[PDB]
Amino acid sequence: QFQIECVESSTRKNQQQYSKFSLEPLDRGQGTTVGNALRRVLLSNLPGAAVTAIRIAGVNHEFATILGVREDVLEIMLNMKELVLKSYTDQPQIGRLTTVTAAQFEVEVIDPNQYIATLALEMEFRVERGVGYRVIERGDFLQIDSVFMPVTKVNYTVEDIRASPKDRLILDIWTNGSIQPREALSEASDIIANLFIPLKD
Amino acid sequence: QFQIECVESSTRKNQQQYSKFSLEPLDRGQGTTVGNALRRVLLSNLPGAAVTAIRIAGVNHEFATILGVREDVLEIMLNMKELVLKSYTDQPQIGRLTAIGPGTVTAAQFEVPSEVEVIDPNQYIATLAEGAKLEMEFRVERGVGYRVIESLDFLQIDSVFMPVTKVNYTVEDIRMSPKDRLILDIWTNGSIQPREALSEASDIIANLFIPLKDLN
Amino acid sequence: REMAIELFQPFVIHRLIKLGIVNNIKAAKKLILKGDPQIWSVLEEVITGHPVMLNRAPTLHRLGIQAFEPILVEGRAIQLHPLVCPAFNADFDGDQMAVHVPLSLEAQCEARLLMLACHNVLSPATGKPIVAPSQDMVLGCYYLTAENPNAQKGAGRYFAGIEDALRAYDHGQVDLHSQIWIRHLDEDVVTEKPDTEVIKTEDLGDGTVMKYYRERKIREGIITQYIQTTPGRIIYNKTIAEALVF
Amino acid sequence: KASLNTDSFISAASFQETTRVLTEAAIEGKSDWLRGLKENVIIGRLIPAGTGFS
Amino acid sequence: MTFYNYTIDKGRLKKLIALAYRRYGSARCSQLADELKELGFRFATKAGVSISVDDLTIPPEKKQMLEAAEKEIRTTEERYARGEITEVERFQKVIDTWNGTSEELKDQVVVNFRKTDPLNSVYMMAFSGARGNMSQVRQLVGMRGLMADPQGEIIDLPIKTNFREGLTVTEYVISSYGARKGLVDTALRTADSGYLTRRLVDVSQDVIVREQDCGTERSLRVTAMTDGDQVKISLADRLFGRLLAKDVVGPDGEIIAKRNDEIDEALANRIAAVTDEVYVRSPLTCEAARSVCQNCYGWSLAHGHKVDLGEAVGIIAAQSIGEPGTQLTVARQEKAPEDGTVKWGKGLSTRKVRTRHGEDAEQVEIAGDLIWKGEGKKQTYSLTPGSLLFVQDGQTVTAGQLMTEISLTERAT
Amino acid sequence: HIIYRSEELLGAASNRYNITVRVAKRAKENRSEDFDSIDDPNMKPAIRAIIEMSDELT
Amino acid sequence: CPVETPEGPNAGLIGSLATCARVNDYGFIETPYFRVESGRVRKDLDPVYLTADEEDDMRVAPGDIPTDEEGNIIGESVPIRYRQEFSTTSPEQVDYVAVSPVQIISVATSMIPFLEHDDANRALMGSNMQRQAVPLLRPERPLVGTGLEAQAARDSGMVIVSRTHGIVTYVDATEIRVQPHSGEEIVYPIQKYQRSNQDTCLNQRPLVYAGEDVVPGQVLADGSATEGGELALGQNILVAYMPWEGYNYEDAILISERLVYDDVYTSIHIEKFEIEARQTKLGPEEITREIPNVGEDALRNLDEHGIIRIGAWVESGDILVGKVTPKGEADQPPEEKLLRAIFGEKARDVRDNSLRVPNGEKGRVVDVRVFTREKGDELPPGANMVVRIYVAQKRKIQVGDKMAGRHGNKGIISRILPIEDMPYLPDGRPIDIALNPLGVPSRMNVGQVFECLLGWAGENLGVRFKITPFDMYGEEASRDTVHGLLEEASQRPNKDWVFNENHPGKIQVFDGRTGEPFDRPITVGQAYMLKLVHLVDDKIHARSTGPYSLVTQQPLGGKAQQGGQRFGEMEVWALEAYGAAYILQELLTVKSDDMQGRNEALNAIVKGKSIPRPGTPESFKVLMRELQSLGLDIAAHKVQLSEDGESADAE
RNA sequence: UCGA
Ligand SMILES: [Mg+2]
Ligand SMILES: [Zn+2]
Repeated sequence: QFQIECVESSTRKNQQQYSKFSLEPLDRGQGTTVGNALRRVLLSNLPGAAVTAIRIAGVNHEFATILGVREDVLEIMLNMKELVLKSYTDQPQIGRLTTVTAAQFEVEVIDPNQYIATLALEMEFRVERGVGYRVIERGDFLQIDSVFMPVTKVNYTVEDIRASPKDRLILDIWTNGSIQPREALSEASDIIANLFIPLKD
Repeated sequence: QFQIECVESSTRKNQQQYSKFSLEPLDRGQGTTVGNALRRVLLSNLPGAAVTAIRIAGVNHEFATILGVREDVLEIMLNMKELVLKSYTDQPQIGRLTAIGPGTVTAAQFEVPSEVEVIDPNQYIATLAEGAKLEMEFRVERGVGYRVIESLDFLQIDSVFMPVTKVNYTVEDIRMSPKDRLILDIWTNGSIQPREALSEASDIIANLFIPLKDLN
Repeated sequence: REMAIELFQPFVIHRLIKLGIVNNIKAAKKLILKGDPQIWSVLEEVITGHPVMLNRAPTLHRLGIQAFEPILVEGRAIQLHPLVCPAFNADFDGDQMAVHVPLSLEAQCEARLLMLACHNVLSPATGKPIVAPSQDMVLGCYYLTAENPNAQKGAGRYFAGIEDALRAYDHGQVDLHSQIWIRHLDEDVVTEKPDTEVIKTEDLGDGTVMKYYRERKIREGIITQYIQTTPGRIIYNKTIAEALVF
Repeated sequence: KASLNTDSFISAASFQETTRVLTEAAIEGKSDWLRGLKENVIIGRLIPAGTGFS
Repeated sequence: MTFYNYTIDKGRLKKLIALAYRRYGSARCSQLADELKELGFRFATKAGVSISVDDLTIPPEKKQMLEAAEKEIRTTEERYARGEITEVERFQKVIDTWNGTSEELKDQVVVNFRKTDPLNSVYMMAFSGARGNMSQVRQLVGMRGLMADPQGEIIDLPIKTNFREGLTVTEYVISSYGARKGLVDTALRTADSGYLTRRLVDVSQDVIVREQDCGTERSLRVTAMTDGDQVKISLADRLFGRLLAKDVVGPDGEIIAKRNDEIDEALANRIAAVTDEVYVRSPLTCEAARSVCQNCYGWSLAHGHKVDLGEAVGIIAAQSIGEPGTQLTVARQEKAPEDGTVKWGKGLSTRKVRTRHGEDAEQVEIAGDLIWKGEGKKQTYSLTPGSLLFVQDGQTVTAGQLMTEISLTERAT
Repeated sequence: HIIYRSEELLGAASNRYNITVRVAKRAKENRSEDFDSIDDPNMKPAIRAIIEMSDELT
Repeated sequence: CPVETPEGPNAGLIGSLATCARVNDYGFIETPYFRVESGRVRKDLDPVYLTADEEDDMRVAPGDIPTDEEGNIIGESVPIRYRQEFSTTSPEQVDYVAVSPVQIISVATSMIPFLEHDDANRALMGSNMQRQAVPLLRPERPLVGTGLEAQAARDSGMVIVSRTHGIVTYVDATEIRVQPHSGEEIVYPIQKYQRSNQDTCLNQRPLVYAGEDVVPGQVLADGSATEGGELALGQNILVAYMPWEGYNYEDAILISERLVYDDVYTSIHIEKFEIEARQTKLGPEEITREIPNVGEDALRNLDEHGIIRIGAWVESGDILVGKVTPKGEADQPPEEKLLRAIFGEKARDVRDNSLRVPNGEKGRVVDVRVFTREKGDELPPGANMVVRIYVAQKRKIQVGDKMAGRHGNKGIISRILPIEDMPYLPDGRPIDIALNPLGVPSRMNVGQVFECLLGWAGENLGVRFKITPFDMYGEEASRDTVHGLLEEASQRPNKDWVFNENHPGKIQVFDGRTGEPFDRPITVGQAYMLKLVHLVDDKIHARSTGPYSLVTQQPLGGKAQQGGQRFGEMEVWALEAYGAAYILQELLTVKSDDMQGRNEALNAIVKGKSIPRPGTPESFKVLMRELQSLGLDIAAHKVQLSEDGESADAE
């Protein structure tokens, strides 16, 4: 006795998908422990791909400016942080770069026009696959801060189904654009199911 | 990975069973995901059995007394409300009780049918003093959580079906890996074991994530 | 439910004969007092769009009588909104409120267009609003935009915009009171003790000068602008953006 | 004092000194044209303010 | 959009609600207050604010300021036994000492709540204006004060403890005199404000806005409401929601303000910065038949725009005055940074007089430069008629001593 | 979105006590026109007079 | 007593006598005092009992000065009162001293621990809410009691005390039989579930066992709101001062589900119904079972006498006593004569006047005592049979009930959460009540923080402290008593999380929904809350159309007679300040005082077509006929063209 | 009398 369907879906101008699910019928108190366990896995324990290290010629540290580019080298570390792509669990490779001209890249790039530069530029970056985040302390490639977050925002509300009473879970998933919100729910449910199958004994 | 082990297993005087489990290793932040989801199921979703109705065979309502008994009908129903019972038939059973003499009435004087046992003996029921006789009988039904009572001279009791009393868990770090170690404390009332309650609570959470990854 | 079935009793009886369940009032009144679950489905379809005026004695000003759209809840008390509590001067220690139900069609249009609670933000005495956070939501907003000088956990980090800091709060990256530089290209930035002077002027190469401030960091020739703030002030500023822009 | 020296005897008798207003209104032969508030409430009509203005 | 980069209080939240009404209306303003209370309810549970005993931080300078205040009482009681002061001069010294001591304790509470810990549970409820008040905080961590009799006479025995240290049996019956007085004054306040509200309704029940314009030429001159030294209501707060009757031409004949112009919230700040006396349209100067004109009344203060035809303004005026009826209960100091001998001179006829305390002070009834001695810094001070001086010709004062007290009745037994 | 439709109707009308009579006088025409067997429980005649008056306002 | 007085209209006119006060034969109140001789309190002999003659003659010190063990007085400056003024004189100049620090306060104010830390305005409310607490099913003694609860239980008269110093022989639920020693078998009767005046219970439970020595002055059987020995008006449960998600916003209470199924705050209320078979002049009324127009749906609990049996579960809308009344109208309308002539079934001469259960009432019938004639009892004139029905019900604690404590922290429960949603202590124990800490510093309720922090020390130790009010050393008797005894409970090897060195009166509390700890530590403790009489069942009232008045033809007022809410003069001024002219005309014409307008308005909703223009109300036509009887020719005219005619408002 |  369980059914799950999507109420509505939406997609903005940039490739950022959004969907709303509905869980019915859940027991009295089971609607909160399902939506809260799905929130911590979808936001933290999800493998993603991001840019971790760049290499620009003529640049020594993170505060020096490079000739030809309007912005500083810190802005290149911030514009390359929000790069939406997927590595498909491969070894770390080397990427190249020769208006914004964001359509060119040396991995399927999702929404390939956000910001690169506004110069009136030769960059060499790498792509790693992992989970979590990493902060690079100062003091070759210049390692930048990278966040592997395939799902950006998860909201859930629990309401009463009927008047033993039942619950209804309304789950909202705001993904990055690399994976589908329906696909991300199937991956997060595989992680929670693998933690209680050896616990059953 | 995921080595489940039991640290200690304490047992009170036939009234409580405390066991301490351990989980090693885990992920960087999954010490709260496994811990809090197992606590909410163990305290609200574990089924149990208790006394639902009592026919005292001679008093029609609950606000009267019996000649010769120290307690009235209301204090008898409160002593049978905290009675620890269990069953396997998933059917309402009938158990009888007789008492003749000036001694106290305990849980060992019951007459329960097959596949129904009393876990804790010497449970305090009302006392008799040398001049009366009690011929009450009770009904043992199963349920989940707490039920609201809103036949022939039967007195309904709003019984509880919670075998697990309190669950405590702490998250500890292991020694670069951000992995955690989760220990769990389960306090039962004797009707179920903490190793059996952990297997039943893990069955509900695993079945709650079966059709979320196949259809999606 | 047991109070709505008595106040809306001529409206439930009319819907029962219209749907074809009963034929008269004697067949409808016996069906109401019996307690069938089909009666509560009729009462759910009646109160939608029917305004109900709520009233607390004594009525000092005119905002002590406001109209609401009722919903059938579980319990035996009136679930009042906490934002209309300074309007009614109501405290939850024994206050009772009178319920009134209009009948005619002209009275329903006057309770909705003139007496609704959403159109009574400003007081009639002064020009100041009374629909505002008063007790428990001021303490939730004071702690959110505060400054805790001990629990930083990653202060002094540069983020790319507003949405980069909201995605870093769902992780364990930053705390609520961490000193966080936020790239914000807007100029309308208000703060406590504002200043226009430029201290610690630092010049980069190729004529680019950095304009340092007490809380801002503007790259002049405006190229970039970094704002030192806390992630609690970004969640507060994001709430006003999704509520005023629809 | 200004509430009792109005043109309406019904609005002044319901406020204060009912035996003094109706004694003066009967001798002088006063007439109430039901103008303003606090008379149509007693009569049972629409008030001249709000939506009962026109 | 704007970025609020500061800590949000209650008064800063009311400016956000009033800004959403002026730009968006009433529907989007109610949605902003509906979303601001979801944000407050979420981060108050996540905070875990709690009151404790040791959260009520008593400042450690209370013991050093109580034993210094009792030394001023002990040097006054011994002077009373020598016949140097009267009973009124002794009573004026005891009450002014304990009331002055509680002012140093009240200021030390706010200083100690900012240096020890800025996030305190008692300080957060009082500084943000959630429910607390500084008159209630000073009774928890400071001194209780000087209570009075049931007739009104201030007892000379103070209550040096508070609600954290615990009161005595003697200090509990003194505090019960004000609790009974504050209880029986509440019940008589509701009966006096209820009869006052009923009398205001019947005198203004037939005041309905019937006509649109009357065509009058009179006006009402309004200025800044100054209650002597300090101001209470500014000029920008009185021009809000009222039309104009005369033009405001301050710089070069500026035509920014014309006749019959509705003054907005930001427009009132522009008129108050140019002139001081503005002639506006008022119902006191209205010439109408049994009514108030639409232009003479002004704006609707609960709607933000002008009033409409056929609505009773006298019922709203009687309700706005009768609603807060149930909640209705000249000399400076001198100092000197140098120690030396003052020079009186023959230019001032400083006569001898007695002050309200039991000390002698030479009263000056004319002007004069009260110059004190100094090495390099010639410290000078001007006199004032009616005040009194303390220093005598030939006395060497200490560092930071009080030179004089310049000035910037009822009969009793 | 009914409260957003009512604030647009009360604005740009110069009399808030006159446009609420036209809503109440149009809801009685919508009730007499809905005398058939089809009765919508979500769209009352008092609510339908506000949506139809705001569409013709523009 | 300067504290205990009712607030509102009778503020100060109705006082209360103090604890040690006594009235002599002349009618003056006296207070006991100990003699002080040369700076030494002579606590050896009887007091003096001064009859308010210590004003202009004696110097009286209160019971708060530090004294020594028979040597002298420790303090050098003793505050006294002389001629209605307070002063501090030498200890060798005083004459009398008080005998107790609770001599000023009454017997109800003395049940509040830490009275010196609370405000006098909230102590006024805490003494009044203690007199409204219902007797629970199983009461529990307080852990932070003052010690005076044992004296107030014996003087109430509902506690069976021993008088013989004998041996207890037989104890059951109805009587206690002992034998006196230095006709020797006395019987102490025990009442079981007797009805009180305020619809509560007066149940007594046996305490002693068979074969136990007793003393004159020993508790043999406690009352309903009385535990063993001392008084018990509430329960000791866990509390936490933390704001939830708006559920404790403005003096609201958030409780858990554990208080429901453990029968906590569960009281028994016994209501009493009344019916009488009077003598109608058309024919005598009698109680039968065969009543017209009632089938087998309500004739299940009758014993062929018209009266219900004992132990029958009655719900809302049943029939307790079936009574008929003869009628002699014979004025049938032509519609009813045609309807009866088709299907037959001619109407009887009787009318059903059966006693029925009101709305929102249920329970179990426990006493069906019938008092008729020729049995040995007197009856009122015009009555044949008097039937009295007592119905008892068991009420649990629900949403909307008014609960309070001993310090004036009243509130109404708005939500009952399960135990998995409530916050929990680091041992796994959940939190019962989540109170709001915002109401504490604005009302100076400091003693309720001292009470919960001391009761939490008595929870882990199990010692049941007795703290008298109005101390001892300053700052060493309230803070270091609580924090000193909390350190002793943390010295146990199993309880190390009870006390913390950084934050003393706080621990770390974990969230029940997410499992994450809160950012700041929260004060927990064992609070003693009471359950008041202002339940949610007695405040529910609703009316569609019921009875009307006799003269003005207006709806009546009252919950027990289906009355309507009054729309007074302050409520008209709010609608007159609005634009609601059609709502004001509707509330005054078709809802009250119109015999014609109420018929057409009720017929319009059932048919579906509303009609405007109601008629003239009835209350104006009553005033028109009353002014014409005063000798005033008052009438209404018409100002139409060339016609000045009087209008007939009545006809 | 008692609640707001
Ligand atoms: Mg209140
Ligand atoms: Zn005018």
